[PDB]
Amino acid sequence: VVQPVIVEPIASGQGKAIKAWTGYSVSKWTASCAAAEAKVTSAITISLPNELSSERNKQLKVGRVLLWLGLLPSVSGTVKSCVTETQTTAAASFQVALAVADNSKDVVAAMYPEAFKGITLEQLAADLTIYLYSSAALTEGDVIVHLEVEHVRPTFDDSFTPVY
Amino acid sequence: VVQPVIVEPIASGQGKAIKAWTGYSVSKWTASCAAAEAKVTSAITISLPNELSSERNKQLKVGRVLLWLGLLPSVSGTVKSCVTETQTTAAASFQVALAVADNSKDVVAAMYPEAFKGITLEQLAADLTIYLYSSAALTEGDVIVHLEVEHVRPTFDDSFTPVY
Amino acid sequence: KAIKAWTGYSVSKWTASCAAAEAKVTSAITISLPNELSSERNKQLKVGRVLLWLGLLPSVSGTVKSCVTETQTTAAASFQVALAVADNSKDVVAAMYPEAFKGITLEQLAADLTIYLYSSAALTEGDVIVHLEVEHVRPTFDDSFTPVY
RNA sequence: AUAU
RNA sequence: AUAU
Repeated sequence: VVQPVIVEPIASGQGKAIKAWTGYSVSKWTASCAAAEAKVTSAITISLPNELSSERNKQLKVGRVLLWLGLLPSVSGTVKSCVTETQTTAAASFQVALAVADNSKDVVAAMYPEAFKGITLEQLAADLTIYLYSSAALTEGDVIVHLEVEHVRPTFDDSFTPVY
Repeated sequence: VVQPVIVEPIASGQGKAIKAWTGYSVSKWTASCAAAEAKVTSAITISLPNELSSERNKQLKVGRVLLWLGLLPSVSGTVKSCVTETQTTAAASFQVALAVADNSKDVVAAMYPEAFKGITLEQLAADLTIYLYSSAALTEGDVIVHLEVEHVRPTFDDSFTPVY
Repeated sequence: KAIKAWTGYSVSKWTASCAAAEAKVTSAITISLPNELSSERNKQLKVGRVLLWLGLLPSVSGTVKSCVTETQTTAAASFQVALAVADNSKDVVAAMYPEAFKGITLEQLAADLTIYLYSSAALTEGDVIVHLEVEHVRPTFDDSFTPVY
C-alpha cells in the first residue's frame, strides 16, 4: 500500500519545544563574542549566571545542553561552534565535537543529550569551553552564543530566609 | 478559655540536644583564634580534622552545620561570628550571614539548616571561612571557635588498613 | 585464583614509564587517564579497588619502592603515609588498595593523588614500567555507537 | 562488596 | 536520558 502524504510547511518559530525533565529546569545565558581575524578559532569561557552561583546552587546536576548561535543579519562567512572539553589547540574542538552548530545548515544548533550528564553546574563551568570559528573577521558583537542548560530545579526558590 | 501556665526555669546544661540524620553523624573540632586589635574582623580557615581527611572521608556530604563560640571569662566586648562563603572583605560576611553568633544574646550559637547542604566536606574546607569580630583587642587564646558538622557516617573507619 | 572485579565494575589497566633519575631520589609520576576513559562523562565514573604493580627490567639491582598516595609536599613522605607500598625486596611487588579510594571519580584519581618512585640506584628512562589497574563502574557509553548527525 |  |  502506498500512503499518499502531504508535507504541510512549517514557519520558523514552529518547532517542537523540548520540555525539561520532571524536576529539572532549563536556564539560559548569552555570551557575546570576541573579535578575531578570519579563520581563527576563539575560546569562550562558560560563565555561570547569578542565581546559579551560591554554593548550594552550584552543586546542581546537569543534563541536556543546547547550543544556539545568533549571528547578526550582515554576517557572511561560515560560523561554527561546539561545547567540548578544554582543547589544547582550540581548533581541535571541532574534530572531537559530538555536535557542531554550523550556520551553513538549516538549523544552527547543537544538542548534547548524554554527553555532559551528571556533571556539577560548577564542573560545567570548569572542564569545558565554547569555541567559535568564522571564515571572516569578527568584531566585538557579531555572534552571540546562547547556552541553554538543564539542571535540577533548586530548593531556595521554595522558601524565605528565616528571621532571628 | 485561658490556660494558666507556669514557666519552670531551666539551668544551663538543660537544653535539648539536636539528634543527627539517620545515616549521618556530627564531627566537632575547635579553632583557636589569633590576636587582633579592636573592631577588626579576622578570618579563620576551616581546617579538617584527621578522621575526615583521607580522600574517601574527604568526600562525605555535609548536612546541617552549627557554630558555637566559647570565649573565656575575662573577655568583655561584643564578639560575633559566622561561617559564610569566603568573602573579599572580612567584614561583609556579616552582611550576608544567614545566621550570626553574637554574644550579646542568650545563646552564642549559629545554625545552618538548608544552607551548605550537599556540599563536600573538602568543599567546606575550601570555599568557606569563619569570621570573628570583637569590639576589643584579642590575644591568641580567647574565643575558641567550636564548629560542629553533619555528614554521611564514613564507611571507612569500619575497617583496618590492610597488611603485607 | 584471580581477583574478579565487581558486578558493574570493570577493570582498566594501564602503564607509565620510569623517569630516568638519580640514586636515592623519590620521583613523582602523574596519573593520566587513558583515552577511552577520557571523556567528560567517563571521568565521572567511580573508582573501586586499585592495584599497583612494578615491572622493573631484569638487570635493575637495588631497592625500588612505589606507592600511590595523595599528592605530597615532600615526595619522600608518601612512603610514611602510603597505605601500601611495593618493594622488590619482598616476595610480592604489588600495592593493593582496597577500601582506600572507594568513592573517587576517575577525574579525582587524576587530580587528588599521585604516584611516587624511589630507587637506591640511579635509573634510566624506561628502566621501570609502572602498571596501575583501576576498578571503575562500567561505562554505559560502550554500548552505543556515536550518533551521526 | 556497599552505599545513596 | 536511565534507571534505579
